[PDB]
Amino acid sequence: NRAPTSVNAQEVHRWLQSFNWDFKNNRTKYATKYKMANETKEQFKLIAKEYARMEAVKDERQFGSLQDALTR
Amino acid sequence: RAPTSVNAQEVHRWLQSFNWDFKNNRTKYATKYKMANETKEQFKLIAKEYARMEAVKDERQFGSLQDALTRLNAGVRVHPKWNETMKVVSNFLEVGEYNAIAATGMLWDSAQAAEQKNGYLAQVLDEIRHTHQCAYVNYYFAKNGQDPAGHNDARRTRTIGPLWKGMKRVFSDGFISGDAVECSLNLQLVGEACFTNPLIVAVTEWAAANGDEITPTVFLSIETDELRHMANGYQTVVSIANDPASAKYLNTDLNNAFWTQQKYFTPVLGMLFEYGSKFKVEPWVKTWDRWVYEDWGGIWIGRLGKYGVESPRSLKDAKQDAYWAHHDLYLLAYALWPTGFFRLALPDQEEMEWFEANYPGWYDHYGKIYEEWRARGCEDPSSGFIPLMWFIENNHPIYIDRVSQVPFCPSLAKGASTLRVHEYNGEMHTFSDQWGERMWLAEPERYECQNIFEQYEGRELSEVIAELHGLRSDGKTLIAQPHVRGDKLWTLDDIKRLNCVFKNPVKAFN
Amino acid sequence: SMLGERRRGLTDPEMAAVILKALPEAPLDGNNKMGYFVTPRWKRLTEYEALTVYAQPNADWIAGGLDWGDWTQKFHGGRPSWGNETTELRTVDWFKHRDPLRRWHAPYVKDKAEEWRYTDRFLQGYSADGQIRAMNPTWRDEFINRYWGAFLFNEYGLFNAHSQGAREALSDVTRVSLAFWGFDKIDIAQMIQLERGFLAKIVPGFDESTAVPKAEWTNGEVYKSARLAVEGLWQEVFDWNESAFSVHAVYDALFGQFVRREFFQRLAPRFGDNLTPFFINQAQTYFQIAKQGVQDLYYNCLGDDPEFSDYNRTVMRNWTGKWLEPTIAALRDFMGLFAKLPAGTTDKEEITASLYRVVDDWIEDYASRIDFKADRDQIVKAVLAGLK
Amino acid sequence: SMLGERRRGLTDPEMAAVILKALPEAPLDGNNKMGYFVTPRWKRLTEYEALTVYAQPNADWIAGGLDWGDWTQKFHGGRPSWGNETTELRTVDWFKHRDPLRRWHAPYVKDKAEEWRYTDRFLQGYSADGQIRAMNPTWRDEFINRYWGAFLFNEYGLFNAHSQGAREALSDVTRVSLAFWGFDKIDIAQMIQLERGFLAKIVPGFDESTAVPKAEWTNGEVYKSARLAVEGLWQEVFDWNESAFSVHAVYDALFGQFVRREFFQRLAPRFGDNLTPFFINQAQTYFQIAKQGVQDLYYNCLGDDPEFSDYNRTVMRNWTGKWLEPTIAALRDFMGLFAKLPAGTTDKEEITASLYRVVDDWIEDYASRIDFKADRDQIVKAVLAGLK
Amino acid sequence: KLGIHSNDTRDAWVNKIAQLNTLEKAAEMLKQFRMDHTTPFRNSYELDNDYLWIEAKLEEKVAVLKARAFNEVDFRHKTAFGEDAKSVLDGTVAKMNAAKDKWEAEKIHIGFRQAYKPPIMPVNYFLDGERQLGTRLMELRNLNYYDTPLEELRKQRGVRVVHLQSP
Ligand SMILES: [Ca+2]
Ligand SMILES: [Ca+2]
Ligand SMILES: [Ca+2]
Ligand SMILES: [Fe+3]
Ligand SMILES: [Fe+3]
Ligand SMILES: [Xe]
Ligand SMILES: [Xe]
Ligand SMILES: [Xe]
Ligand SMILES: [Xe]
Ligand SMILES: [Xe]
Repeated sequence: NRAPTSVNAQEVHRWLQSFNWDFKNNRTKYATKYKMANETKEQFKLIAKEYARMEAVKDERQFGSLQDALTR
Repeated sequence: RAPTSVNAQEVHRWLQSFNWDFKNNRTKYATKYKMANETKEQFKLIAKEYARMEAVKDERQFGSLQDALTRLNAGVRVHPKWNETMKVVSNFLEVGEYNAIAATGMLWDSAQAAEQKNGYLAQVLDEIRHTHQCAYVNYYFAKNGQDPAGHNDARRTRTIGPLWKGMKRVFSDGFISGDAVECSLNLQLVGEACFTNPLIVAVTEWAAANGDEITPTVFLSIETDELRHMANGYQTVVSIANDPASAKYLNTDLNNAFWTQQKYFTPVLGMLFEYGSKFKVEPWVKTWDRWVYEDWGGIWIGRLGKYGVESPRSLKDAKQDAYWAHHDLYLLAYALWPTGFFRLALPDQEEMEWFEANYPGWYDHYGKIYEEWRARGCEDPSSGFIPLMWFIENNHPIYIDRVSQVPFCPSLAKGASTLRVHEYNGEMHTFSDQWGERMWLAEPERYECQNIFEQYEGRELSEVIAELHGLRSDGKTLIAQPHVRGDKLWTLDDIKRLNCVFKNPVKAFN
Repeated sequence: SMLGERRRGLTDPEMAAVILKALPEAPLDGNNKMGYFVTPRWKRLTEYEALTVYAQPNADWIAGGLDWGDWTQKFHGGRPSWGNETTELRTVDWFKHRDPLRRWHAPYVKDKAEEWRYTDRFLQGYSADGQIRAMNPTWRDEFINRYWGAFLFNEYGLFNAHSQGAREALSDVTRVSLAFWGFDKIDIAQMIQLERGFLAKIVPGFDESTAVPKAEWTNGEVYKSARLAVEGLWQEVFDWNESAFSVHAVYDALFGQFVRREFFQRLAPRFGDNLTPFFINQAQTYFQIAKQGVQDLYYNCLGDDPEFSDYNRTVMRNWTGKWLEPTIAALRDFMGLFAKLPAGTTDKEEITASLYRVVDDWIEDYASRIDFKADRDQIVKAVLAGLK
Repeated sequence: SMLGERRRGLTDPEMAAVILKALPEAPLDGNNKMGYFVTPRWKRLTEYEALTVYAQPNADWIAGGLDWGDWTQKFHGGRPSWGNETTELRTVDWFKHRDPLRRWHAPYVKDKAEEWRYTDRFLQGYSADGQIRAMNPTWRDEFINRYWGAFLFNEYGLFNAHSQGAREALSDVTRVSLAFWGFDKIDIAQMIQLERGFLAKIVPGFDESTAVPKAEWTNGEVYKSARLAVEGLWQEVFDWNESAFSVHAVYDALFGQFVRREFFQRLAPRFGDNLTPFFINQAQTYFQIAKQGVQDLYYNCLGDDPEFSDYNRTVMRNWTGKWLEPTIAALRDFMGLFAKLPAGTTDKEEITASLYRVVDDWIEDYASRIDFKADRDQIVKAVLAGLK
Repeated sequence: KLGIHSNDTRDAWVNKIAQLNTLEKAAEMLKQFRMDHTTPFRNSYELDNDYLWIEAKLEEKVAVLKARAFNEVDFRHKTAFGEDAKSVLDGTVAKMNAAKDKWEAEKIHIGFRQAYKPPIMPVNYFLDGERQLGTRLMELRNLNYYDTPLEELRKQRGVRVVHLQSP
């Protein structure tokens, strides 16, 4: 009942596809010969917060190595 | 409506007033001194800023360890003698960092000025960080090193040998058992100011010369925190400078503190450095002199003069007992090689040339002896010989200082050879210097630690090793070894066949 | 020089050659797991456990130790460095405990650091967005500066109550947890001051001096019983376990939770104050973090110890009743603050359901763990009686 | 194998000796500072500036360019890869801009990362502490689920309005600021849903589906004009500077600020809601961070440009009046929500004063920087008309 | 079998205390054990290698019985014998302040530890005593620490000098 709970990227991403709504002018501003499918899915289910978390972790190792050990 | 915030200094400016006076606001631990309640600290930190400055150091350290260093294969391309040497330096130092936590916890309970309390508290957390840092080195070398055994279980295997007991004395019990102020000196004014601060950096040096880049990555980070702990030691003498009782006890608590610390690091550090490495960095006699006599005894102790702090009275004595101290001990350490949790090596021709050049006369003594042992087969498990037998045959008993726990052999020693033996209500006690004898005579109930011979009396060597898990994963081959080569490693049976049985060397006076 | 004068064995060709030549063909032991001999609490051993368990040199005479022999140096009088004599509690092994959050130094400072940085960023936005304009002047100058500001000394007192524990704890796992609990306590104390310092910066009439909030704490009347309780838990208790247990599973769990979540966390939003809650969210997050440790230690380990289950619960229940009293005296005295509030802030019907929320939570998380027969209806009654 | 088969020049004796043999005595140039030729904005060149300024390969024919010649490949028809033709604004150098917070990629993800993790710890404590108990049911299920939720589609639209700017911005520094302004918006939209997802987990029966919020946005009366404005800001503006300026310096500065700060941030606490304000804090911190970047680009660089200051101010003044009307209309429709609230929640005076707060800040922080003559009483009057 | 951690002799004491089933009985055995095997003034060093571990097992027995015996208030203020813990402490302290020399102070402290070490006396009083007693004992000893030459000090301590060697 009062168990510590939270929400992760995938749970939120679940409803991302519905973030876009229809209106006449909802179209690309760039010239093209093709029509991109309105219901195309993406492979990885990320949200801004989580995207930042996985890239920052990679940054830590990198600069840490560069600034410390490699420099020495 | 401009962007505004608050930093640690703005909050800390009011930290001194978080404390309120009331009937039972006093320390819970025994002491002879009175820490002033308006004592201030040198660094203005609050819990949050502390955490941040420390997390930044961690990012660097761990990033290198997991990425570049692991990619270079740093945990393997190190010299064998050093891989072993780090099993000791890191785990022994770890216990020092661990008790340091309890030590500063006892100090934070002693101070009355909220600022001084906030000073010790910051060290309480730093020492916890150091315990886990030394832990990581052992952890890392076990996972990616040339020989995990030891790095992987030092916490339990270290209890087999005698070099351990002495370490507990300086970096465990010396840090937390006694008048808070006595403990403070053992830990900060002496322990850190005179030994760890210099050592930490020296270790990274020797480590680097021997191919180890792992250790310098961690110990260089640990180093960045020591200046605050030293400031704690300094502020400790300031918070009691005015108490009249100080002029009556301070100096004797410091002398006792100074002797307690050098009595173990003098012979042990030099030993690990010169015999635990291949490529040398600097003769230990030279080093010892700069650290103890010039840097500490001269400069660091000179600044506390206005607070009534005198140079240690046992200083010159320490200097005379020090010259051969570390060479004398390796003989005992190598001769008792089966009781350790690391592999030892004998000096090679280049090293012997190095020693004689740095310590004129070294060869005619230690060199001839090692060569004797080697020809008789101390490295070959089929010889049936271990140096202890040579001490017994030539009648050279090895004692254990009841106070410092340091092993000494007055019969063979080229350095100190004094020995005092006593009997008190049914128990015998052996001593190696005039200072530790006083400590016992004066505080007999403080030093009742059993030595290995007392504990292992009448016991067969191989069984003690077995009982205390002194083996490698295959439960057959020993962790410890008389050489650092890869083949012909000794097993539990190779030891059993020697049929060696520990005896209490003090009973000879019966 | 561009090449430096120091030669490193990892990069110097000559020194590296000697090093490689001395190396064995393969490692000398296949077991490359540091701490492999530690009994894992979960599926497989964790870094938390490996880096921590057994760092403390306890001998077999202190439940669970792996070393042997007496300590090498003791107190004048024979007092041991660490002993069973420092706590009334008994166990099969002091190394059983495990912070459910598995916090060793690195993760602990990483978190408190992220929080510090976000706190900084939040303040720079709040001041830029001029949100201070929406906060009631009275609640500010009066209840935040005086009453909430006084509560910092109560938190500072709990911080100090940990000192001895920081010295007597019989194991590493327990020592680290204790250390982090108290440290988080002093954190909250410095944050309550931080909020006052900030207001001094954006509100021209605000004075950051602790004089007013301290005076209320020292010679006030609302915190009087609360202060006596604090002074007792800190300086009159020498048992490190009676301290950690009483302060976390009784005093702070009841009085503390009420003053933070049922008074300030509940009423500040009604006076247009989202500032004070930003900080209370941290105190509550920390509270909920600590609870998991306290529970594992005193309930999963000691309270339900395969050998001393009864003895411990008896001692704990005893302890519970011992402090449940000065704790109820703290709460009763506190009620005198609702008479200070502007007419219409809150009625007796609310501050009754909140007290039950507090007590009921204290019962399901602490009291029933040691079977301390607590009565919800009597406690609320005893407290309410303080409403002026 | 213990050593591996790959030989690395840094550690391999043979290979390393070769390398050291070819090394020069000392560096062949002592100027070891990448970017040394970039004009510093502050005292010393910064890491932010060094790693960023001039990454865009513009030629001299695009203000501030350091290259020469046409692009190698253009669009069918001849449209350049990047060009002066994609925006009415003119400047002496497109690389002048500097994000006052000097945010390159690394610092940016670090800060959001810290926020993400503290958000998880906060939710875990809020749920474990059971604070949801004091939240009003009507406020939660009607105003948070439907109205706050619907606002996610608004923040989502402003996010998309940046899609063309990411492609057309004429400089690295502006592109990076532009990217980070839009990324902070989608973050907020997702944070709004994250809150609805959370409530679904701790409150049984609370459906997290976006169906209701979306229907409110696409068919309700409250957000009608807001949607119409967002639809046009996103898809009817092909000028990337008009898009960024109008979005951040007019629409989101008036409508956006009002909804987030004068409605939900202000009223939520009055319903025992400390959950929504938690995220709203992030949104305002982000809003205030974007403001500094927006003011530097449009006011400091473009609006005060030594050669086109007057020209640019006429253009931004033009855009302001163009979008101010739809923004006022958006506020008018929104006023209708106050009618939906419980009696005595707020009054015409609080609402009016709160409207003057947003307008005054906008006039002070934006309107006045380009000499736009805004009449505060007249704007507020036009909006109150929507009060039922 | 023989052993450092597990040995016949230690098993002989588990069964020995395993037979205890009375607080008064188990309490007396502890008080004695502490006189016969701990401290420099012990009656014998015959158990030097196992006493520390055996004592704990004994304290274990006394502790549990004292819990099932004493009622709330008592377990908090009484000793396993029935004497008022507070009385004892305050009484031992009065004596410590009433000591002519370090030799006397040292006996008070050491005796106190042998008699009222938990589970006997409540830890709260014991450690408060350990706080007051230690302070005074130290103050007397540490006063002119290096004056008394080693020959003299040996006599004072009353040690039997078995061998002296010094070049
Ligand atoms: Ca000497
Ligand atoms: Ca309408
Ligand atoms: Ca009104
Ligand atoms: Fe340290
Ligand atoms: Fe230190
Ligand atoms: Xe060491
Ligand atoms: Xe060393
Ligand atoms: Xe041995
Ligand atoms: Xe032996
Ligand atoms: Xe630790």
